[PDB]
Amino acid sequence: MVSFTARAKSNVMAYRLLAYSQGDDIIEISHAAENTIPDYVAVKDVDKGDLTQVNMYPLAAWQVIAGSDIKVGDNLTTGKDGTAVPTDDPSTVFGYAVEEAQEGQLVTLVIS
Amino acid sequence: TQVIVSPNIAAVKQGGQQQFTAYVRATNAKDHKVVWSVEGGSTGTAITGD
Amino acid sequence: DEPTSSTGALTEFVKKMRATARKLTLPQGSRDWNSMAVRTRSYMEDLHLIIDADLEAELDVDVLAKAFNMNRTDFLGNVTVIDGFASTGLEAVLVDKDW
Amino acid sequence: TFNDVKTSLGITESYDIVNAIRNSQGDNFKSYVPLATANNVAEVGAGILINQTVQNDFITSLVDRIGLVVIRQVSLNNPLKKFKKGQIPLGRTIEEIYTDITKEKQYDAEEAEQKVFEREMPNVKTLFHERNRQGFYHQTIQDDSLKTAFVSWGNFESFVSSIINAIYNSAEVDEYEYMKLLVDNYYSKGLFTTVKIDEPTSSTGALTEFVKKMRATARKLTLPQGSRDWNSMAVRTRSYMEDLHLIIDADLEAELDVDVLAKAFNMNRTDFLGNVTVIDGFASTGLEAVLVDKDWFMVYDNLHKMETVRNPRGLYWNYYYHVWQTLSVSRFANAVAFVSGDVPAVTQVIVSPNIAAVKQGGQQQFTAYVRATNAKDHKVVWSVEGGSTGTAITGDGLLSVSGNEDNQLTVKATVDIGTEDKPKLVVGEAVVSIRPNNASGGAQA
Amino acid sequence: TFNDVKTSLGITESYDIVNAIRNSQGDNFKSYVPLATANNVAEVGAG
Amino acid sequence: YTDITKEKQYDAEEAEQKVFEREMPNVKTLFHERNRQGFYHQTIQDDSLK
Repeated sequence: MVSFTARAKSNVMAYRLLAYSQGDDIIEISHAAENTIPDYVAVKDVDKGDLTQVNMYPLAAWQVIAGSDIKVGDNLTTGKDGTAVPTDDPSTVFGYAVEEAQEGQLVTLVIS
Repeated sequence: TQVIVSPNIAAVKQGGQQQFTAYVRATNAKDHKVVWSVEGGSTGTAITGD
Repeated sequence: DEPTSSTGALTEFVKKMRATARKLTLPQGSRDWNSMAVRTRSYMEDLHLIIDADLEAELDVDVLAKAFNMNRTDFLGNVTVIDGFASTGLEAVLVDKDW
Repeated sequence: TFNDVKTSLGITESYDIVNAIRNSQGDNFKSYVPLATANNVAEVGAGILINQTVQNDFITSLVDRIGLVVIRQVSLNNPLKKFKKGQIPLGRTIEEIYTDITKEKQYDAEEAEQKVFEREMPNVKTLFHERNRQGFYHQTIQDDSLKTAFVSWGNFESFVSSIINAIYNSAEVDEYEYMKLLVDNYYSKGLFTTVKIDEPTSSTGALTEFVKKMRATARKLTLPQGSRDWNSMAVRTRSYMEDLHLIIDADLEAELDVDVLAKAFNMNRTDFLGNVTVIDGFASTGLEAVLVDKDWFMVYDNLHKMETVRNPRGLYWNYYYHVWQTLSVSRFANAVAFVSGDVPAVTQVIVSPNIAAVKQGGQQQFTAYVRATNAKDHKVVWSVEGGSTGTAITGDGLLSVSGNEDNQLTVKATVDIGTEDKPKLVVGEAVVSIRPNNASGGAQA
Repeated sequence: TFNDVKTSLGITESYDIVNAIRNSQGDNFKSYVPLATANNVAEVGAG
Repeated sequence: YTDITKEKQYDAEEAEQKVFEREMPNVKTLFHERNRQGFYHQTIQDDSLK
């Protein structure tokens, strides 16, 4: 994979959808805003001032926290706190569920 | 009566993953839906639905 | 539901014991009937029915399948007669000797 | 390491047993009152999953140690290991040969003046089996990492062998489900001789009819005269009563032994319904039970090797146990299904000789064997499909080859069932290889 | 001496078991899903 | 207790690159402590019993 250094700027939690921004000579990361398309997924807790890395790779699927109950095949978007939630507005869809998840459980997703 | 969880004891690396299997003791012949959940005092670390 | 409730309910309770004592002895084993959920397996000489005496003689008289096989060990387990369990609704425990 | 784990890990109590012994005022727990250490057995008598460490009572600084280590030796046999045949080291294909019976021919010393050298060909039907299963089992044992769980070489080497046994157990689990598939295979092919019943669990009496249709069938299979009625090749064969096996569900066999009172005191008989081999249910939707022969399973072994590897970097082994097997069934050797619910009226049309070398201008009598579930007569449309040279068959199955055919033709015996709106053309099929003759002719009379 | 011949000759397949295990999602063929060489046994395991 | 494993198909082509794959066995455990410690006693005052 291709790794690079990035700094959290707002208490990154594991399995949350992440977004990024241009900071002080470094890419800064945080939980993705509600109702959008995320760029990266957390797989480690990284606090507000903590420095970490990002492992680049065209992953087939992500495992993220379900922000609500999810049915197999549901199109997903970002929700509160960077969780993944069911939707129907194409422009905010970043992937879809291949398995059932209850709120708070991990849900595997396939990118689109 | 009893929900039984596969690999009740696990040692998992920080980049990895472990499969967990639910086993339901249903008296009636009904396929009851199992909700997976993870609790732990640090952050991240979620389970998929299956 | 309750064996003492009717004589037709005693026949159902014996059909649940003969069904269960066979699945516990299947040579290919079974995940079920077990708390650690491993594919384990009993013998028929290793099964043991721990039942109350009041329920036990009630079965030996009415269910004539049992009345012939009262002097055998292969219909059910080695029938261990006790004075009875203390929990509400518990009637019989079909169980292994390795239990 | 772990912490914070109580004895209640995964346990959803129905009632707390320790309040009940405490609050027992003439109740049914009152015999647990005189027990001295009752409150200790209730805490960790169900087993402990995680192994908390326990200080000693007298000297707190000492730690109470693990005493006996029990390694469970639970084995998982195949229920059908008694039906498996020998070993085949070399080759791949097995060939069955069954030579059928012939006719009677009245002694007549005047017809014997010319019918010396009469050429009656024997009625041999053959059947081929090949290797099917080819798979391996896989355990890694880290030897040096497991030396820390074991303080003695008795308990260490006993545990190593209990991982080899789990490989041996995993073979006879999958060999079961492979041999269980062959029943599900053969009925899906429509090669069982089905026996229609009502759903046995629907009522008593419907159970009692089902034990009639099994006890009647079992004596019909073990008739010494034999019959052409109970195998999917329709040769005349018998079975034995000790070699007849009733493969049945556990729930269904439970119903018969309690409700049908005749079968109750005939358990521990090997001859009332043959040897009842209780398994779990069949994957086929209707198949309730099956009588079957010992010679039904043509199950043979080809390869039992446990080849091993050692990783030096990982300090472990790999144990690779290969099981290669012929897993097929004999279309000889009487086999009867018992199928509830909706069945076709006719399940199979067995065409005798299913293989024929017939001369140009020659003839061959074919015979259909309509296996119907009901008691009804059914019309066999004989046909010749294939070929290019105007060969035709009669309405009773006498083939007549057209003298210059030179093309392989197959001979079908169609029994239409259902109605004319959905004609369910159950077709049996033979084949014919056309041999040249170099004969003259072209027209007759 | 034969040319093209099938393994299904007089076989009236009331259902196809290969498609039954393939299309299985817990409908009683769930015991054949972890079965490795299932297709090749059910192919020529009728003799 | 050592449980059972799964069957893998004989594929000689796939066998080129993964002879050194490792299967952790499905081994599980239980632990049984000493639950009961009791005595009970009777006197035998045997000179007066004579």
